[PDB]
Amino acid sequence: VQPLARDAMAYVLAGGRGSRLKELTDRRAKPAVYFGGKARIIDFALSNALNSGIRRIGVATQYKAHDLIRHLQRGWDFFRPERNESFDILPASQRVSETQWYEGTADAVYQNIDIIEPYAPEYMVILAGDHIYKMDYEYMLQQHVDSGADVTIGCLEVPRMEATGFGVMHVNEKDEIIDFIEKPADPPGIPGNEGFALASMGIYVFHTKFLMEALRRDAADPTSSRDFGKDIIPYIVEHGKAVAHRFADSCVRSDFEHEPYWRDVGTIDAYWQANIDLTDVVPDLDIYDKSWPIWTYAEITPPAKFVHDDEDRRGSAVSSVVSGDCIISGAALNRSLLFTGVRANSYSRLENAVVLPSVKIGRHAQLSNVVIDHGVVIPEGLIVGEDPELDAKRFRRTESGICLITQSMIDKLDL
Amino acid sequence: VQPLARDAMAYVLAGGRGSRLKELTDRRAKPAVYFGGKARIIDFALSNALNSGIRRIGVATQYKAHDLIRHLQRGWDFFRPERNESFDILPASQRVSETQWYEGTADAVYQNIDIIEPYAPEYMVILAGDHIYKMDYEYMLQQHVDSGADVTIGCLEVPRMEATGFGVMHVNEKDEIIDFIEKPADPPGIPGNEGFALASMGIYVFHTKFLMEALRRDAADPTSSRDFGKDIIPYIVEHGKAVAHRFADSCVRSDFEHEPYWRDVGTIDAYWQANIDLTDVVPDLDIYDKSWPIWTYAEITPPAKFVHDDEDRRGSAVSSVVSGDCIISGAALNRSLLFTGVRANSYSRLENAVVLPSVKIGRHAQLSNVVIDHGVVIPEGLIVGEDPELDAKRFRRTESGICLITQSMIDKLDL
Amino acid sequence: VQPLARDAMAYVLAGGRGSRLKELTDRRAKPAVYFGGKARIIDFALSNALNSGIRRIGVATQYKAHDLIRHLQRGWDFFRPERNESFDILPASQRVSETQWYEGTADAVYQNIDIIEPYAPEYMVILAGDHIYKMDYEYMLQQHVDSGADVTIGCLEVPRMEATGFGVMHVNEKDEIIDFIEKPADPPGIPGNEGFALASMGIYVFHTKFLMEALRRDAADPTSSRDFGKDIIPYIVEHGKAVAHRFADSCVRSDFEHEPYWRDVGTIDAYWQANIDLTDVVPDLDIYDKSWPIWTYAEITPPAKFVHDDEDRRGSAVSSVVSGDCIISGAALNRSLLFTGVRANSYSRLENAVVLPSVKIGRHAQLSNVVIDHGVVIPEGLIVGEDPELDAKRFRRTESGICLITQSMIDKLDL
Amino acid sequence: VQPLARDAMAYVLAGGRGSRLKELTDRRAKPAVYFGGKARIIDFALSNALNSGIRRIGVATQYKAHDLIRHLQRGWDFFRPERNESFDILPASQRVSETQWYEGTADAVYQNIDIIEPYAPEYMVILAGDHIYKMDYEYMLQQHVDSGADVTIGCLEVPRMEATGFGVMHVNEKDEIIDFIEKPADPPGIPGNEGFALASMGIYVFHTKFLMEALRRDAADPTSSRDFGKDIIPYIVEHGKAVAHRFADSCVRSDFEHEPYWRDVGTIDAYWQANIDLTDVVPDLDIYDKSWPIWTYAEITPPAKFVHDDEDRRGSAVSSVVSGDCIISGAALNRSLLFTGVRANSYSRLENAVVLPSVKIGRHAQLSNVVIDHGVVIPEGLIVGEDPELDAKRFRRTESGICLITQSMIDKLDL
Repeated sequence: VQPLARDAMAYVLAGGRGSRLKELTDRRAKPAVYFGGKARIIDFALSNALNSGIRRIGVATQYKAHDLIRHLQRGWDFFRPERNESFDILPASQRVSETQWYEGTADAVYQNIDIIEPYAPEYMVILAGDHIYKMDYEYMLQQHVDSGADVTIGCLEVPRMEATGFGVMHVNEKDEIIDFIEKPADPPGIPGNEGFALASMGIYVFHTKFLMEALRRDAADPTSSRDFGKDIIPYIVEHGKAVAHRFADSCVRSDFEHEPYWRDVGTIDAYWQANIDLTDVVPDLDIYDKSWPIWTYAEITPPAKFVHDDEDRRGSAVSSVVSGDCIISGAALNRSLLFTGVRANSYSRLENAVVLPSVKIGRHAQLSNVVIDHGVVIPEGLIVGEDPELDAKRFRRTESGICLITQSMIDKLDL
Repeated sequence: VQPLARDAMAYVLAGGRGSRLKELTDRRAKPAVYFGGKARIIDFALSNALNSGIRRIGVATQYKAHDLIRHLQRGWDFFRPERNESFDILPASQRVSETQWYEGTADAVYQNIDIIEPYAPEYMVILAGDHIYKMDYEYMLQQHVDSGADVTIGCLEVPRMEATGFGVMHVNEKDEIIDFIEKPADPPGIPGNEGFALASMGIYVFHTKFLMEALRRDAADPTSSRDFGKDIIPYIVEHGKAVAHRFADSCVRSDFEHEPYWRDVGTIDAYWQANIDLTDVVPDLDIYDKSWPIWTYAEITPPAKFVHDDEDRRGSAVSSVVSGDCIISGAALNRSLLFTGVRANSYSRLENAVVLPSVKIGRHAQLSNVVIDHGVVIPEGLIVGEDPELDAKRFRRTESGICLITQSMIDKLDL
Repeated sequence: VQPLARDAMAYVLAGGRGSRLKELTDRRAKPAVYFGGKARIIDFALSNALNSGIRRIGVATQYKAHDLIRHLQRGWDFFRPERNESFDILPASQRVSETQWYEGTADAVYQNIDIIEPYAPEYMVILAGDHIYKMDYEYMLQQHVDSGADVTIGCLEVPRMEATGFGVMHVNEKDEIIDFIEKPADPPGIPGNEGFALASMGIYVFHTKFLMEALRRDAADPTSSRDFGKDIIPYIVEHGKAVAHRFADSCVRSDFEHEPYWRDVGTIDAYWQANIDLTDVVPDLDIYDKSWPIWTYAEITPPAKFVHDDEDRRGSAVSSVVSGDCIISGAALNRSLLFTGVRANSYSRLENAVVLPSVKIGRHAQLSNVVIDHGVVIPEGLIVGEDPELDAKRFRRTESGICLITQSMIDKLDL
Repeated sequence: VQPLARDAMAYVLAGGRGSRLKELTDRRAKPAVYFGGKARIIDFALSNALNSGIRRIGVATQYKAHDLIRHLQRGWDFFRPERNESFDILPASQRVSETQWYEGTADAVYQNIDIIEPYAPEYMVILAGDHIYKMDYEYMLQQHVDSGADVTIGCLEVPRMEATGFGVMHVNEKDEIIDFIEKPADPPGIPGNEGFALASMGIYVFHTKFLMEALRRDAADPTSSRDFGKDIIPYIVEHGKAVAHRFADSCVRSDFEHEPYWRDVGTIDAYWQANIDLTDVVPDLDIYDKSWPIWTYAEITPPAKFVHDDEDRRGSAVSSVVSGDCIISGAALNRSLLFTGVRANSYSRLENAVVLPSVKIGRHAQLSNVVIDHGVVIPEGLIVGEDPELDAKRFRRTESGICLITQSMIDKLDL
């Protein structure tokens, strides 16, 4: 009768460096990266835990975490322990530690068992903090207890050619994991649906007591790189019972989302695409869904403003999404996403632009196919997107032609 | 040495019905009317008290107060008594009286004395809750203390011809009030500067013990209409000492505000004018000023979205202010201010439009010079601002061509 | 799979005057009556709904409810609509109704249908807000959906002689209600257990749309006194399907509670008894339980302090419960419960005393078997509990010897 | 005109080890040590800034301050940047720096200049976060700007023999500092009263721009140990102007505090004494003063409970302070201070005991003249305070007879 989320703790691995996002993550961990206009990536998993009814959340942090920790401290500040709610921020440090960082994703939980055991949750819900997706974890929890599994693993149903870039679960007709393979050149297909392979999401459910014993034996193992995907999980698939849970079963799909939505935004192109796709008439991700809302940190902000309408300048946005506290003053916006605080000045033009918070666009600048980092001041008259070899020498530029622009890159300019 | 605001409490009168605002205040008192894109009228006085350092606030309410009380409960909820802050909502009901409503502005303070005296503030700052202005009440506090006045009155400096519609304080050369005239045909000028008269703002400062003793005499006097402006203050001007405080000395002007800003928005024209002027390139009210911020009730909302760009339709805003959670779908906005949550659909057009929260504009509608009430659903193809005689018959149309449109007006059409 | 409480709105009936509490409810509704040392009575129903996972709460109050509304504003202020939470305070008022009073328990919901319908909850959980008990409403929701009932009713299983003051359900083989009798002088008994009767808790579960329709039918019928127990429920017992849910199946019992706990505290004796029993070594109600906590309004308070220890006076408490902000200054406390903020001075003695917040006990006063109302100042040397005839003349005194003491009574006296 | 606290940023140095508190700070920084029954030491300085009107607070901690940072996250969480409030937690780390450690008190501010300067405060109020005192910083701000000093230094007026442990400021008739000597064996006195000497409170006021330039002067000097007391303060007395502000002018004294109160509880003796003194009839520190309240992290806790009263046992507290969620089960308490959550079981005795949160006293245990660490479980029948030689063998014992007891010592115990 009782929901099992009542007795579960969500534990979010938020130590991801996000290496292939390059300078976008030079001073932030990937879970702290802005997404979608107002939120950060970490907010999806946290909101899934919230919307699912989980009232104890732990977040393990690591690489360049001040920015993530501060966002966590003020967006996620409303859990009250007297109501059996908790939100613990757990950066690798010198606690019982006194040895720098976490040795791996399993160590990120092991080091904080002293936090978990007093709460005594019945179930642990391990989550990757660096993906955008909406999911109701109570489905996973019921499957796990109904199946008698030692671990239940969330998996996407992906066409097997696309599955080559994934950790792939080899499943029988009972959906038991009979093998796990890192990045198979030929991914094992699902029995009876061999065009698709199951791609591990990095979402794991255990009984808390089993997991604590498993972490402890892993910690005593010198062989171990102290990682779920490489050490913990392969052990269970061999000598224990590992079961696959299908994202399509638990994904929360608004009526305006044509398929289960999940994005890794692991490269600059992917990050640009997922943000820019929110400018579509019918986006893949419905940021207007009220049924499974995404909480994040937000401030009371003034509204967006458009000024100037003369022969030579008009402030306007077309096929764009514009956040609060944006002043579009004689600037022409097309197919662009502006986060909070942006200032675009007269005669500047933006096309195919992902513009992070508090950016300033100087007069006469013209930019196409760009990601502009937080707080960048674009100088007057700057042109991006016209000359590929000039843009490549000045900025981080993808093969497909997207330019990521940081303040340090601007600072090095006078051509 | 100590700032006097520590020992002051603000008392806001928010029973004002907004009569000449007509259907706009049929379902909500004037202080609860929306202004500027996000806030409500009452948030200005409240934010003034907060920014000036006043830690105790009471608000007297009366006429259709549910919206007002719901706004105060949800937005002004962060005061903690252990920190010697308080925020009291004081409607009229079955208190220590128990039958009817408040008898007047002074009665609205006298009925709730049992709440004031336990706080024992040294100063009462009496404020009207139905005007838009920014004021640092610390200046008025120290003038009252240093003047020995029984009451210090906030007064606007106004060219005499426009002072004919105000309560006007006839003042001497020490700025002491020697008479008070309700709407003088030829308002007495300021001595030595006879082009200007002093218009009462309805802002009154007292020592608390004097105010209580004065409120009790008024309550005893069965001939009193139980009002500040017409009973109490006319007595102190005669037998006591009343001193005027000039708005210009304490007004908080942004760098981008060309003069002290104060608006009553008492008419549909004044209300339309004050909102629409926020679409100016240089507005008189700088709503982006961060040095004296206006607090209000706000929720996390999605950003604003502009969509469709073909030969028949383009979603976009020009010379316009658009709040969050607005979707401009193939609609063309110009010189318009949209509060939060508006949906404007394909082929619709808005010009000189003040659009309150949650409005839906049907496809192909075209509206010019309008105030659209909260929640109104505009039917497909509706035209306003083309035929004055038809517009006047369907809705409330001002002397100047502004149409106020309410849901009940929309229900009556189709005949 | 999904918890039923996700789709429910708890609607708390908090209009009840509790007239048999006499002077205890003269200046506050019964749901605002303090209980247990910190909380108020309404806090149990509200905490039950919170702990059961219901995210939408409405509370119906009267207009004699300034105390109750202030408590809900300050204490139940942490719901955010963006997270699909809502807390609605619904007093009887002139919203779109003109009249300022609710006709009865059914009308208290009918008048606010315009609030419930936009939320569109799948289920309504109607609760009486004037009882002390702990209950997991998810059980009742699951029974209501699986039984197909038109209304499920929460029922205490009690000996039939004590069922004589309740509304009682006669019920068949499968716990379906075949008849409802109001205070039967000889109540019907359960099949296979005709020694016990099922007495109505005033807790009702409906499918939301059924309830709205039934609430509309009832508002039309002028025979109806506008009540759930008198009108709505008996209607459906006859014409529809009513099923009883037994409190023993969903009561939340701490390990230190020997049976399911529900109390009415409808008489002064019962109120006194329920509070004083908390000073037992093993109380019936475990207020130290963390698994089902009671949320309330609380402030940071200084600790309790006991002072003086000479031949004449000792400040200490024996077999007693003492709250924060309490100074027991040379006073002797035995089997007494002190709410927050009490001051008891030298040579005073309290025994069997339920002492509400902010009470002051003057020196040399001696009080026995009393309930002392909020804020009462006891004069030095007052004796209560030694002279039955004189206590009776001077205070509210029960048949059992408990004296209720209000400030009104204290003032009336020199003898 | 305006209070100067509006333009001030309080900057709290909270890195101190508190080494001569020994095992009491083995895993907590000194500012995070509990004091008074509920608050922690850092809360006083923080509350001073809040009650003084300062709205921007910075707190420098030394990296692995997990208990301190968690305290600030949960307790000091109510500052909203949209209202120009800010509360920043700044641990020594690697964001724009990389040193892993703050090289001194000056370096603790220097490293976070990039946080301070965007706020553009006009004044900096540098505070030591490891002392217990109540002070209104507005008085010190007025004097700093009225006197034109470069630095203004808070100082206590103390007898010279007791000043030998402090940084001492030699004064003149104008209270201008002529020299600063660290720990003078024979301290200079003050003109007109040479029985006393000015001891540095470690509180400094600067004009923000002077301080920034000063911090940049210091960093570029390899001679400097990057310390406020060692380097920057003496620099200015010699070359610039430094002026003494005397605590007695700005200390916030209750009606019941017989002299300005300040403790640095640097020893175990001092810590014990300052806490046990709150058990007095007339304590030096009035923890019941509601006019300069101490804000802290707190939860809704159950009341305190005293149970059992036969000839074998009696649970009671005499001349003691007992916090919430304390259960005194058949335990004898006298002149003891109990923090929240303490459980004392039958036949146990506490005397001259300072008992930190969540301690469990086993049955038959009898402890005298102790400080018991957070969360310690006292074994059944343990005796402390009867054998000085044995107690010294098992615990940390001061010369004066005070035993400090941690769980580690308890675990090492057979005899």
